Amino acid sequence: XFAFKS
Amino acid sequence: GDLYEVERIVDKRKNKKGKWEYLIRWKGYGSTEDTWEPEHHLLHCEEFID
Repeated sequence: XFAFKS
Repeated sequence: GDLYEVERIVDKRKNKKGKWEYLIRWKGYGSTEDTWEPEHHLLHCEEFID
């Protein structure tokens, strides 16, 4: 797997 | 602050400081939503209570 969407 | 599942890494690149950035294909969406994310945004998640 998952990732921050920044 | 939320975490979204990564389906595919479609592209990579190095910035001026030499750290990696990845063009993320987010699962459940199409190519229009791809975003470049810093390397440390990619997380592996396992169960917390086992």
